[PDB]
Amino acid sequence: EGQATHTGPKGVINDWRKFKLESEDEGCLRKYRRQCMQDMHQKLSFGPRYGFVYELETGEQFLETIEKEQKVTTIVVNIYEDGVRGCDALNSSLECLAAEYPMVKFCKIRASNTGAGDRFSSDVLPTLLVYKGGELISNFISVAEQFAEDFFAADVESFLNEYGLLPER
Amino acid sequence: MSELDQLRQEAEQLKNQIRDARKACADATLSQITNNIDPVGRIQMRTRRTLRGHLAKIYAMHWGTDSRLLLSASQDGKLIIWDSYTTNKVHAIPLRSSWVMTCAYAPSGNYVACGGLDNICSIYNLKTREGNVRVSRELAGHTGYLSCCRFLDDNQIVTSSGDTTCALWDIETGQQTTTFTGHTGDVMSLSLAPDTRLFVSGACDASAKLWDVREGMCRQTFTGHESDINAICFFPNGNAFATGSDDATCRLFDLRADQELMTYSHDNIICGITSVSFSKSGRLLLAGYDDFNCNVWDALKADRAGVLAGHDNRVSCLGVTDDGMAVATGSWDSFLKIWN
Amino acid sequence: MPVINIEDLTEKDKLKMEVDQLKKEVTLERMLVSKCCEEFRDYVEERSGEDPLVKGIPEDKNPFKELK
Ligand SMILES: [Gd]
Ligand SMILES: [Gd]
Ligand SMILES: [Gd]
Ligand SMILES: [Gd]
Ligand SMILES: [Gd]
Ligand SMILES: [Gd]
Repeated sequence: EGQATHTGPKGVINDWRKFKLESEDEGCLRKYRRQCMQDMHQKLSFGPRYGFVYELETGEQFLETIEKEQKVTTIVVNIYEDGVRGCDALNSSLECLAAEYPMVKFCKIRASNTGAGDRFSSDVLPTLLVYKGGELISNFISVAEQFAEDFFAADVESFLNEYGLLPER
Repeated sequence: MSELDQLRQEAEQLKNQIRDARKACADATLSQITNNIDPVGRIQMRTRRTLRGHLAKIYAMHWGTDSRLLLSASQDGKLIIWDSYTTNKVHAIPLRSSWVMTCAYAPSGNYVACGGLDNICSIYNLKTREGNVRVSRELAGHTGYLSCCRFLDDNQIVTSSGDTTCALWDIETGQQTTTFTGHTGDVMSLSLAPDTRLFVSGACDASAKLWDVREGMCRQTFTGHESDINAICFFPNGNAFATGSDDATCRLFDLRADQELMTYSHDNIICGITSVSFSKSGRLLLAGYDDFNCNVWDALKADRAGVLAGHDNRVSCLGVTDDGMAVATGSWDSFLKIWN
Repeated sequence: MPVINIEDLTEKDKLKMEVDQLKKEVTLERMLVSKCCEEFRDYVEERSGEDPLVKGIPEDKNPFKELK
């Protein structure tokens, strides 16, 4: 990247330039405006590699999935423990979400299997961690609290979307 | 015959002297003194409002002093005054160019300006109601594009330009009252000190200049970046300011020290910074990168405190309210968002 | 008497002005970064506790509360 070319003045300058390379190379203005936005979804829309919530059984596995993943893929990891309220509902929601956002990798793991026992008490469970490009993008302790007792996939989605964590349109 | 090559050397030796004067007070970095300060909690802001109305990429926006109304300039050649609380549109102003680089909101709310590749700074009176045809004043003069502008009040506005200059105009007469020359490169941005007696500017010569408005000349020239400075913002107490540049680093400059107190960067970050803004207390430094991502920095500890907009590559510009209650983001997909 | 100035000067006219400014800047008395940092840390730490974007806003005291 180095020199900027998409935002701020630099952005206007380069947008104006790329504009000319197209009209001769008001009506041409509007077409360009649509083409820029269009030109972006396509690059941000990647292949639907998944569709299911995968279970991680050990800490090594957790570390391996975020590490070896393509830097463009968003990874939603769910840390839970059976019996603990909210977990089941959240897991149900994730199964439906994973199926709607195939380009987003969804995972789940028992707090016990993490390799960090006490660190994850039922008090902070379920905890929802979200990675992307190898770095942690969000960390939601007691996620279940962000919704009403009875919550479904569409609620978890609205929620993730308002933190800008889900792709496509 | 006269001479220049030698005159090119007195400049470097002098710069050389200033470097030493600075290096003489550089006993410690800010992070050193803040090493015991508790890091802030993970900053995670959420979308509260979505402003729908623009039909193209959003280039720049600016909050009104009431922390409720806000203006947005878009590639759709429109200027929109919104009411962030209700997401309702208050004004909509047709522009002549789609290439708007900046837009400003007078602290009084009576006016609003904008400009871009038209080398002109257009001013609109919102009270006389020039929404449809009228354009109060067109400030002509710069021989380069208009990068940024900020009102000092209703009859005074400062502009930065690609022509290497910055100008202080008298809205009424429409004349370029003062001319701030000195940069050797395109001026990309400017920031008014809170008291409006001083203002700072970033340019493509890799320097930031402190200017005296009332006196019309450069007080100091800051350096450190090896690349273009694309954004600059004054710190809340007026004694420092931040810069974002193509070298993928943010820098905190203190005015009294005449040098950088700290730098913000990470190895995973490789894009230029084209946007910077402080939180109300100044504890947070928000940075917009050319890859449409936004990072939230802990001004004190120099570590990422968070990510704004979850790295969805949808942030083209941003701004924080005077009351420090919310942040606004512009996007290439035509939507603006408010975050708490 | 504000100063108006056109940019059709010569390279030398700019270089001149450059060394002049540089000299003024050299005569500038600076403060120890240490003293500056102490004041920066001080200003921010005592105010970050009231910073809305740092601590978070109680839902009732939030102007952008879930619209109803
Ligand atoms: Gd859905
Ligand atoms: Gd929050
Ligand atoms: Gd909402
Ligand atoms: Gd440069
Ligand atoms: Gd204190
Ligand atoms: Gd104090």
